[PDB]
Amino acid sequence: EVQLQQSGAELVRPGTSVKLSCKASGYSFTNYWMNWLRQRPGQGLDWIGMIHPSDSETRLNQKFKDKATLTVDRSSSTAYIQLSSPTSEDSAVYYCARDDYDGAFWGQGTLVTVSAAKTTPPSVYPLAPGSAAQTNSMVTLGCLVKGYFPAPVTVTWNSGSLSSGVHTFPAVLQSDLYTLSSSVTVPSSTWPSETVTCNVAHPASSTKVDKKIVPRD
Amino acid sequence: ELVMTQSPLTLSVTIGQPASISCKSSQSLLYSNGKTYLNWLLQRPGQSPKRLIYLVSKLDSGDPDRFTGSGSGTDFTLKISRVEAEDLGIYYCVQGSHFPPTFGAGTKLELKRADAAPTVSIFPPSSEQLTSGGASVVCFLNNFYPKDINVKWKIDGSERQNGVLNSWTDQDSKDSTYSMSSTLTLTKDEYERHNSYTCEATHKTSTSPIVKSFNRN
Repeated sequence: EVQLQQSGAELVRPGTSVKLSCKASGYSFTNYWMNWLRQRPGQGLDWIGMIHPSDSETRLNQKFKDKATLTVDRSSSTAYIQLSSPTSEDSAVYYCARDDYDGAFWGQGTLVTVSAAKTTPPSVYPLAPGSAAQTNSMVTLGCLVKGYFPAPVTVTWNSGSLSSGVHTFPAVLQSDLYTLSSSVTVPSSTWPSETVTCNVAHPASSTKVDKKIVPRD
Repeated sequence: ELVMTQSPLTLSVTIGQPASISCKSSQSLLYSNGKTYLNWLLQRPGQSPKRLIYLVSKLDSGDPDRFTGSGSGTDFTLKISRVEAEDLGIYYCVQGSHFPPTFGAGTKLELKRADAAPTVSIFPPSSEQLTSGGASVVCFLNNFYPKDINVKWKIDGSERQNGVLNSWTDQDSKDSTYSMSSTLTLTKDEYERHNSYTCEATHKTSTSPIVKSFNRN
C-alpha cells in the first residue's frame, strides 16, 4: 500500500525553530514530488511548497520563502520541513502530501504550537446569574476556564451527573494562553437549592478543581 | 495571485437530498496543454484532507458516483446526487495551473433544520476574578439556528470591542443547533469605570435585537 507518517505534536518556543518529518512508505519515494501544506486554527489550507526527493529540487510558495526550508533523506525516505524563527502566526497543523496522477495521499499531520508559555493551571471562575430573576423556568450558569496552557481541559458538571443541557465551547488560544468556557442549564427548582459545580481537569498540570456556582448577592 | 472563491461558505443539506457547491477562479486554469488543473478534497471532521476529484471531473479510487465534478475555465461545480452522513465536512477547491497552487476557503456541509431563536445569558465578572485584577463579562447564546448570528457588546451606551473573544461549538448532533460564547475582558479599573454591560445579538429569528444586559447594582 501507501502511507505518509508524520512526527508527533511539537511545542515550539517562539523565535526559535522546529523540524517536522514525514516518513514515506509503500512506493518509490524518489519518484514523485512531496507537498507540504499548513492549516492555521480554524482556517483553510495553505500550500507551503514541494520538494522532489530524486534531486532535492524545491519549489516554494514565496510567502514562506524565509520561514520554511525543505529537505529529504533518501536513505530513510523521510521528507523534512524546518520552520525558521516561527511566530504565533505559525501555530497550525502541518501536512505533507503527494497529489499527482499516481494518486493523492496525505499524512495525518503534525500540530505545531508556538508559545513562550510554560505549563499553566487555569483560573476557574464561576459564572453566576447577575440578577435576571428567573427569566422563565430554566436557568443557565457557567464556568470560565481562563488562562491555562497547554491544552486540553476536561469540564464536567456535578461529577458527571449533569450531562444534557451543557455546552463546553472550543478553547481559544489567545495571547500565549488558552481560554475556554462552558455553560449549563437546569430548572430554577434545582439551583440554587441544590449544588451545581463544574469540575475541570488540566492533565498537563496534574490539576482538577471544582467551583461551586454560588447565587450572586 | 490566483484567488479561489468557493460558495456557499456553509451548505445546509438534507440526508438523501442532493447538493451543489461552487468554485470560481480569479483567472482561467485552462492550461497550455489540455489539462485544466482543478481538484476537490473532503476533510471529514478530525481527518486529513482526502482528494475526491482531480482534473475537474475525474473521480478518485472508491468514490461513489454520487459525487460529480464539472466545469470550465473559471467556473466549476461539485455535486452530490444524494448527501449521505459521511459526506458531511468541509469541501475544498484547489488549483494547480497557476503558481503557487491555491485553495478556496472551503465549503462546510451542515444539516438543515428549523430556525430557532437563541437563549441568552450574561454573566458579570467573578469577584474571585476581580480580586486577581481582571474582569470578564461572559455571554452565552445557546441552541440557535441558523448558524449565522451577529453579536455586539454594548457598554453603558456604545459598542466596544477591546478584549472580546468568541467561540463556536460544532453543529450539535442531537438537535443540529449552534451555540456561541462571547467574552469581553477588561482590567478591573476599566470594568469599574462603567455601569451598563449588554450582550446584543441580531439573528434572523427576530426583527428586533435580542438583548440581555446588567448594570453594576
